[PDB]
Amino acid sequence: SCPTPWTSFQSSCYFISTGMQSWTKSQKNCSVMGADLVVINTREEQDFIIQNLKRNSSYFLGLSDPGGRRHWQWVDQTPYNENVTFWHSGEPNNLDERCAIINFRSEWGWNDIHCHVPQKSICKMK
Amino acid sequence: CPTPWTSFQSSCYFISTGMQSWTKSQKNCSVMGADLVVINTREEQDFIIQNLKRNSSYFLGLSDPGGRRHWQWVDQTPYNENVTFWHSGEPNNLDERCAIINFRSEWGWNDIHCHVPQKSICKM
Repeated sequence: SCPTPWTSFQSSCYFISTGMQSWTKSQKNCSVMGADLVVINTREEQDFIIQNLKRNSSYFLGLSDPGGRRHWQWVDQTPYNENVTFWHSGEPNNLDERCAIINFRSEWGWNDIHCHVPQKSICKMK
Repeated sequence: CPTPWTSFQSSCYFISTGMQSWTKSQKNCSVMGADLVVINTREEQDFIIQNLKRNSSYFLGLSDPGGRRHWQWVDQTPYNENVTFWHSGEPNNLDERCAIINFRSEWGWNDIHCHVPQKSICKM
């Protein structure tokens, strides 16, 4: 028992978002409805979601890499300390963001993508 | 220290004038029973510099080996690698980067592609 267009599974209500938007905008869209981009915790959950998708479509999941700092490691395993470093002006290079989508291939699975391309999306709410 | 090497505190340093990739520079340091240089203090940086030529650029023992990205769920649910459903051969291998030390007209680190030939510094 969820709001009209939503579908229920166990503790959660699920929304399949028909519009195509960036990851951030898709997240904001779930947010106003009291939700988040979908978090998939179990195989049964994934299987439930698959039942609700169209094979001709591709959807942002609430799974991403916010980029920023690279995980610099010393070659022997000496821990890394941002204060004992001598990076030149405007250095190092930052790591680009990355977002995950789910779609149907040649079956159903996830894929990493640039965050700002528009995709459909899935909102989840307990 | 073996005569080609220079000494500082409890360590021996080797400046290697061949230009190779990071992996081979490390291989080269390793077969001498050493490693690409790991810099732990400001004073260890200062000493290494003394042994470098202003016209040269050198790999350090610092890198990002790439591999898998740091995927997070949006609500901060733990990313357990066991309940993922990535397509075969996805997600993309995150790329390797590697640090170098060189002189800008002072001394500092740049991050570059690991397969580019540079000189190197070994510490043992």
